[PDB]
This record gives sequence, structure tokens and C-alpha cells, in this order.
Amino acid sequence: VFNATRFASVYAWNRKRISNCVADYSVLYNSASFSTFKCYGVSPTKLN
Amino acid sequence: EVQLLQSGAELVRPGALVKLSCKASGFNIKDYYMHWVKQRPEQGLEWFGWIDPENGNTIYDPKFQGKASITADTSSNTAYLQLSSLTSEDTAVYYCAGSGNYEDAMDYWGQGTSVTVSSAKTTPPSVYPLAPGSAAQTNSMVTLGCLVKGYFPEPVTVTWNSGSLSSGVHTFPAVLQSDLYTLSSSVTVPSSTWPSETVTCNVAHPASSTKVDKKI
Amino acid sequence: DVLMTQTPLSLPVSLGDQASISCRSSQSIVHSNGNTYLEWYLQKPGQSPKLLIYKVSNRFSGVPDRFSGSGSGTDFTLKISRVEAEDLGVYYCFQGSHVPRTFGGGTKLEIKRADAAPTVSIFPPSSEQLTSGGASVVCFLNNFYPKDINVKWKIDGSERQNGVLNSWTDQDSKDSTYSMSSTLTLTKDEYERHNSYTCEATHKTSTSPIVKSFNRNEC
Amino acid sequence: KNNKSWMESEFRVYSSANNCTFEYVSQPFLMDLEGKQGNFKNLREFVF
Repeated sequence: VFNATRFASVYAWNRKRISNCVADYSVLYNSASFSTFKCYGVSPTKLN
Repeated sequence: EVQLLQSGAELVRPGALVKLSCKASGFNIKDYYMHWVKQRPEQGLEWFGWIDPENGNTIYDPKFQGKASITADTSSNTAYLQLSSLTSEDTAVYYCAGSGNYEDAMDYWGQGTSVTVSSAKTTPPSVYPLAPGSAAQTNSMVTLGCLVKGYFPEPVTVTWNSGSLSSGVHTFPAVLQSDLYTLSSSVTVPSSTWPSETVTCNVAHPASSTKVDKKI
Repeated sequence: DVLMTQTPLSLPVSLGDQASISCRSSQSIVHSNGNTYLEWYLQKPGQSPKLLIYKVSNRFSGVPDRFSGSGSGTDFTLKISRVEAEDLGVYYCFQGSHVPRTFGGGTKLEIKRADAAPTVSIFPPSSEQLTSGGASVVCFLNNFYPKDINVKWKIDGSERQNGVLNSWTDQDSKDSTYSMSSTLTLTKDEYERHNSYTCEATHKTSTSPIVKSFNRNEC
Repeated sequence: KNNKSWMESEFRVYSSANNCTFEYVSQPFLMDLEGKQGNFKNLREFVF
């Protein structure tokens, strides 16, 4: 998803449903591979 | 007799796409399979694929995979074949088949659509007469010709004496060369007519609204 | 990817005779129920293929009774009890089954008659065409059988292939013969730079090609 | 007939599907659809 070849336009933003799988957020939040990262309402550590 | 109706011919530039229609006549397309075919004079018939209008399943030959998709219109009982990414090798006559009479044994075929991949544009013909030269070219019957060259698309209506002369009249199929077509016509007439009686070849190309009357 | 070969490639049969077209398949399609998934077709000159026999042993509706298919294993043949003029065309074999369908090379059928070599005549380029800046040499071949024939052009005795267009006609409805045209496309400079042009016809009924020649100044 | 096949040919299960919130697929395998003569040699019981 984050490395897909193309993304939809800002007005045509795609809404994708993710379910029936597991999420490993350790590689995402803690890799420091992204310029900016913030969360609203819940801290990233708690979400894990 | 169940028949399938297709477009007469298509003119497409390289890299573009065409959509060939196949309208059902005398049957409901939803109850029968539909097939498509590609044919060229050098190899003969080449099978393209089949589609099930009611199931939606489609199978495409590897020779055409990635070049075309098959669909149909339920309301009009019309089957459509989309031919895209075409090149010179794709110039072929395409047919559609279906209406197997509730059995996977029979089918009915349309007249076919001639699809040509070229950049040719409508060009009027250049008509010149083929008249005898030296007196040595004389027999018991006089043969006269009429050449049509440099036109597109084929064919060009060629006759003699405004259609009043038909005995011995022969017209040959056109040949494509360098985005242009060429054909010839000839008529054999009694020696008592030529040169005493004028023999005229009439050439008409409705595509370019060209009409030439050349006497011999 | 089924492979099949049709034998013979072509065969002439006179009116009232019988025609036999055979096909060989690389996969067995013979069934114990009496049917064989191989459909026979006839493509008349200038028309699309029309189904003749379905499942080999069952004749297609609307087809004349003369058409009937038979065979077993991987070798199958189509038999016409009596052949007519309207039977002219190319016969194709069509395997069925639940795999990507396959087509054959086709077999050509002709109406047999007394063999005759083509009559070759050449017309020089017109004065108007030469004035316009072009030139065209037209060679007419008429009244030959069978259809199989080829034409080559020579300029001053040198083989010429560029600009040669050949167009064949269907079997005559009256004489049962074939006719065709051979046109050599030349420019004014090309035509005037040479003197002699020859139309050579290679036909099965003549070991030596039929030769017709003319000179530029004879126009 | 010959070339026994006995494989899926037509798909009448449903005409179309637009929105899918769940999906699951099992490993490849091959099941014998060929007809058999005599008594019933298989029994399948499901509770849903």
C-alpha cells in the first residue's frame, strides 16, 4: 500500500477495507522510514 | 437460417483499437455460446476465443492474449470483440460464431469483418486506358483493358460501355500495396466492333466520389 | 496447442464425382457414444465458412444430404457422394472438446475440366500515364486450369519483383477456368530507361513458362 | 465421453458481485468428479 506503483487523486482518494488478516505495526511505526508521523486520540505505542 | 451480422470492414491505424459487432438474428444469444475467429489468406482460419453471455466466462488463445477482450450486450443480443494494440500482423478477417441450438455441436457464422491495420486515407483512383499499340496486336477478337491504380479503400466499380457491354468483361480483385490498392479490368470484343465501334471503360469510386469515362 | 494437418492440400473433382478431405489430429477425440468432436466447414469463394457436419457422424441441418463425415481415433475424412459447382471453396476441420479450440490449414476444392495453359498478353503503359510521370505494364492471363499459377516479371532479361501485383479470379461459371492479372509498377524514368519487358507465367500444365514480350517503342 | 474431463465448465452460481468484505481461499488440490456405479461410497456431514 505504501509502496504501490500509483495512488489515487486527492479528490478521488480510494477507500480500502482491510480485514481478515493480522497487522504487524512494529516495522511500520518504529522503522523511521517516513518523514512525518502523528496520531490523533491514541498514542502509537498503545495502538500496537 | 440463423445468421450473425457483422460490420463490413474497419480501417484502423497502428496502435489503435477496433470494436467488431456481432448481432444475433433469429435466436437469443443468452442461451448459446459465442466464438470469434481470425483469418488471413496465408494461414487460413485461426481461432480467437469463446464467451458465455450468461456465465461471463471467457477464454482467449495465447496468440491473442492481452490484445483483445470479448463481451456482449444482452438487451440487443449483440456480441462484441475489442481488438487493441494492433499492428500490421493483425490485418485479418474476423468472424463470430454461435447459436448452437441448445447443443455444443452446432454454430452459425456471420459474413465476417475485414480489419486492416494501415494509415491509408481515402484517395481517388487514377484511371488510364490500355489501348492496343502496334498493329501486330490484332487477333480474331480484340482485347481491351482499363487500369485503375492509386485508390483507397477498395473496391472500385469498373464496367464497360455504361454496363451495356458484358460479354467477355472481366474485372480482377484489387491488391494492396504501399497503403494503396490497384486493380485491372479487360474486355474481349469482336474484331468487327473495334476500332469501328467505341469501347469505353467506366470507373467509379463512390468512396472518393470519382467517376472517369475513358474511351478506347 | 493442438496440431493437425489436412491432406490433400487441394484436389480437383469433376461435376458428379466424389470429394475426400482427410484430417489428422495430435489428440484422440474419438468417443464411445458414436459422436466425434470434429466439425467440418466449407468456405465458398468470398463467403465465410459454413458448418457442414457436426460431431462427424451427424449432418448439420440445412446442409445437402451429400455431406457426411466419418472416421475414428485421430484420422477422419469427409465424403461428398456427388459434388457440384456450389461446393467450391476451402474445407476446414474443427476440433471440439473442453480445451482451447483449434483450426486446420484447409483443403481447396476445384471443379475438374480439360487442362489448359494460360494465354498471356501485355498492354504497354498509356501515353497519358507516361505524360503524368508514371508507367504501368499490365499483363493479362486468361483461360487456365487449375488455379495454381505464378507470374514473374523481367526487364531487359533481368528478374523484377518490386512493384509486381498479382490478382487471381474465381473459377468461371461457364468455362470453369481461371483468369488473373499481373501489373508491374514503374516510374517514368524506370520505364524509359529500359526497352524490353516480359511476362512469364508458371503453370502446372506447361513445363516451360508461357512467355510474352513487347518493346517500349511498340506502344 | 472420451477425454472424460469432469471439470467445471459453466458458472451459474451468481450473476455478479460488487462489494466484498471478506475472502478466503484454500490450497490447490484435485477432486475426482467422475461418476461411479453402485452404492454411495462417501458421506459428508456439516454443521453450520
